[PDB]
Amino acid sequence: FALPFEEDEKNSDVWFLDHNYIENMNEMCKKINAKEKLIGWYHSGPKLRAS
Amino acid sequence: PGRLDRKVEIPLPNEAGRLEIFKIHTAKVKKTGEFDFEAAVKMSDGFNGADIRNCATEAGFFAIRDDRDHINPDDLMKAVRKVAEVKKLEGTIEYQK
Amino acid sequence: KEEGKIDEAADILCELQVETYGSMEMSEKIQFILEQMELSILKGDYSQATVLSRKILKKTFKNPKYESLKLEYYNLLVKISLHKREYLEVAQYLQEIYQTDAIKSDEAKWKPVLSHIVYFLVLSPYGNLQNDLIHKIQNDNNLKKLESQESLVKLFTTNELMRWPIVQKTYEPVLNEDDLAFGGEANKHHWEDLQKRVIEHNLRVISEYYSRITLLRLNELLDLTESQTETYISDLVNQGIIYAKVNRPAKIVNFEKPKNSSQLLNEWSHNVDELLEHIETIGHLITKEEIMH
Amino acid sequence: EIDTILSTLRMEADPSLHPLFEQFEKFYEEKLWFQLSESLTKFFDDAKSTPLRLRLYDNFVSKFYDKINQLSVVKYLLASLKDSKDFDESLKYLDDLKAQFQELDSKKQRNNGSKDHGDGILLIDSEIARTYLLKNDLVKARDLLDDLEKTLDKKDSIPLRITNSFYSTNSQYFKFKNDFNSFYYTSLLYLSTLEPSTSITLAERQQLAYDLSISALLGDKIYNFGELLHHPIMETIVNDSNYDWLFQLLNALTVGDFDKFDSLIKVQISKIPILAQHESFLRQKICLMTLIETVFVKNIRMLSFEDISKATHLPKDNVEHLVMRAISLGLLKGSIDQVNELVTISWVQPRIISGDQITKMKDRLVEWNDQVEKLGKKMEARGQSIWV
Amino acid sequence: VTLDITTLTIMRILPRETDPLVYNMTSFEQGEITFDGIGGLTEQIRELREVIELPLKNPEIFQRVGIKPPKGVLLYGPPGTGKTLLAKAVAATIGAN
Amino acid sequence: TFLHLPCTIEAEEAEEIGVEHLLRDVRDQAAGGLSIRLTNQLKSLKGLQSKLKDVVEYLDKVINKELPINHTILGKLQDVFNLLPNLGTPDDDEIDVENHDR
Ligand SMILES: Nc1ncnc2c1ncn2[C@@H]1O[C@H](COP(=O)(O)OP(=O)(O)O)[C@@H](O)[C@H]1O
Ligand SMILES: [Mg+2]
Repeated sequence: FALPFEEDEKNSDVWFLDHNYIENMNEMCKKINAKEKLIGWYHSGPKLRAS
Repeated sequence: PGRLDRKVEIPLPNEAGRLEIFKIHTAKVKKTGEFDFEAAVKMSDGFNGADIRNCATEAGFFAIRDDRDHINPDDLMKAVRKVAEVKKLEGTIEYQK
Repeated sequence: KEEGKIDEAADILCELQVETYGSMEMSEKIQFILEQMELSILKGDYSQATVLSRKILKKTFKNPKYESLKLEYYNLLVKISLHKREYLEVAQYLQEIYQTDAIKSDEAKWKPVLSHIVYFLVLSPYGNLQNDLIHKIQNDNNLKKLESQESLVKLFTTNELMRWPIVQKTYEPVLNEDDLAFGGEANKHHWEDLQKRVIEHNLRVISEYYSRITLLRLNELLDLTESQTETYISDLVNQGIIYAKVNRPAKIVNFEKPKNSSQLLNEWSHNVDELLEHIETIGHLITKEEIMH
Repeated sequence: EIDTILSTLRMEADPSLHPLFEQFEKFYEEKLWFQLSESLTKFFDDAKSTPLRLRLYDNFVSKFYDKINQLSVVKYLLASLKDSKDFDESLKYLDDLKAQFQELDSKKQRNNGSKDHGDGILLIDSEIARTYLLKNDLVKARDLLDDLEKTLDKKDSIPLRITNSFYSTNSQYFKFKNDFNSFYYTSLLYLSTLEPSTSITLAERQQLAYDLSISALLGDKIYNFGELLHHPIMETIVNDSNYDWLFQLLNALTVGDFDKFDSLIKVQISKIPILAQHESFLRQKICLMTLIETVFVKNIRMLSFEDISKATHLPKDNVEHLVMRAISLGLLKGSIDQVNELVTISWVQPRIISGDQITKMKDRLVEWNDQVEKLGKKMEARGQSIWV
Repeated sequence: VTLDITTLTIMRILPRETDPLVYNMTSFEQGEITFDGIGGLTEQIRELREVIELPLKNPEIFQRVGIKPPKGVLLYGPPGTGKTLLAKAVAATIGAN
Repeated sequence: TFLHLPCTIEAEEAEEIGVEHLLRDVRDQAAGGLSIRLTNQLKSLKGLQSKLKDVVEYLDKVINKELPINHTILGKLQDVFNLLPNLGTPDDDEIDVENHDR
């Protein structure tokens, strides 16, 4: 599932990640399947940035 | 042949074999000193070791009637005359094949 | 025992008390059995002695109470297998002594047993399982507290070429000191059996490492003459340790195998796959270093 | 209070060290112990002959040690107790320091609510292990070090300082034992974990550089001679008499060259008695490396013994022995044929990096790049029923 | 085995369910009984040792002769003989399970 | 730094049926007749061709531009050369006996 996320490519030491949202989604997701738990994060590419 | 090949027959405890059987049993339960084992074996002629275990119990019954927790020598005399009649009537000298 | 009637006397004890008991204690009983085994060693009937060992159970020596008789039980067995020049069996018997806590715990007492174990494992012929057992001792840290033992053992543990004259000269004064493997009178002639094992080792190492060799070269590699080389290979084919083809005019000796078309191209099947595997891994490692660096 | 502590050490001290003391009064009074942490660290560079420093550290051990990073208490103390060559004294002080950190930590983890104080305990075990190595109780340190190892692997958030103390200590253990191979690799791990932060001196660089070079020469499986050359450490000191030959020996091995190598070996028998009983080893070693270089550098993988014979300045009998030794050691896998007189190798352990080795790999791919490209046109064109 | 009701696929091992009766007796040792603690069957304990005890220590002698080491003993006799008690006494000597 | 884990993609048998029939193509996850298997040989070789080029180029840019050395890449690619087959060996001769047989 999507997380709220921003980036500014001027300085990549700046980005926005929502701290509320993850907890709430994890709680919901434990109900639907028992498989589901946070095992990483995806990047949408197109390459592997050092950011 | 090749499953059972030898036959070992078990007979009864003997006149001095029956003697030993008393000794194991008296120790196992409670008693106040008994010694009448030389007579008791003659009374108990032809008994299996299962019925020697029953006799101790038999004396055990007599004693708890006199309100004792220990088996008297007198009960053991009483026990063995009782068992003996009962033994002959339901008697078994048999060999199985 | 003092007397000459040791023949007669040996026999008396063994006939009567070999038979079971129903009212004798086990402690008392074992002690006579060791005696009976000792007397069967003195007579030269070791065929007697092997039965007497097993007429008392191995499972009555694994208590601390019969820990004292554990030392004796395994002492007498060594000798029985030692006379029939069967070295694989001696080594295990002695490793039970080492693992005995009194021997293991004291600094001095472990030393004589551990040197015995090493000697017999090295005189044993190289099996498949043999490599694992000598490499147990190798992993031991009390191997490292002797140096005579240390140097001696590592040579054959590892696959490496070590010439027969270097062993003959060097290790004669080192190992003739300890008795009953190289300095007994019946075990002096176990230096001849040191020669067979080193060269047997030499031939197994060479088997991997060569695949075709002349016979003329091989005489230097083992330091044995032409006649001796050919003969010592031919017996190894009968014990089924190697496969070689031996050319009797002093030509060539090939330690390699007849092959099939299929088998040889299985290796090519693997080289091609693995080469490709590398091209895949390389492709994403290059991109990674491209962006980041 | 602190006034006596600082004033006494001035007289004992060299005059050029007088301001430092007074700067320790000054940043106590400001109540700014950020600059104090730097000043103590600096102190032992300028005063490593005199253990004025150890006596100074005692006061600050029992005051700020949660009001300063604990990482910094381990950095200044280490120079003091390493160079202490009374090692009973070293052990005793370190054990009392560990008891203060174990009490402290339980309240202070929630009290600061921003800081940690469990980090410090691991490092003290490392210092304790080093003191035992010098003292020559190598076994006592190693079993301390193994228990410490376990704890570290189960953590992943640990500082870069923690790994630096542990590997340094592990290297000193293999140098006492004289395991050349083991030393080389674990000292490489210290170099990586080096911090711009003061936890090194100028002395230590030059001395690791000496010990690395010596181990390398005498390894049984090393061929990381080119990896050392290119490394900063050994680059800077080659202009001193000790490290002059030492560089040129390392260089002559890298390049397989015998004319420079053998000329050096004569000198070092007389000069150094370490290398006067490894004379036989070093000559076998240069020949061993060169052997792998000559077949491999070619695109033909199978090579007659003769060419090797003039190259390693050995007759044919030793050629085969060199080759056999490599296989044993697990540096090559392959065969020896004295029938066909060939060595046919088929597995190689990684070569040294050098620009020109790169060039030979890049040219080698060219050869077979042509075949893929030309065949890729033939197969495409051909087939008229590719999906018809 | 235990297998899904969703796909009919064996998911996982189900270790076999022990049958209680035989299992109790495997678990604990039923021993010792003493040879001279049994009276009048004393001969019959010994006779069992020759059948069972001899080839177990050494199968080695029976193998020399080439005649098979002998097994299979049928125990018989009127009930209460205590031949199940003798079963224990034989195997008590060997320390057999 | 980041360690490549290879991928092949998988789905349960629950999901998979819906994938197979929704698809309305030839598929690179299934195949038909001989004709499609000629296609596959051209596609598989084309991938090698492109991938080799990246390796050479990487070797160039190390000695030109002077990006830092990696013994992970250079070391793996050292192995490739010893694994390499060559011609004129008894092995290729055993391939030809099998080609006549088939
Ligand atoms: N030889 C003996 N010594 C002591 N007790 C005995 C002896 N023989 C028989 N008994 C007694 O008889 C009881 C019953 O014997 P058990 O082994 O259950 O017999 P069966 O299968 O012949 O019925 C024993 O548990 C024991 O109390
Ligand atoms: Mg029964």
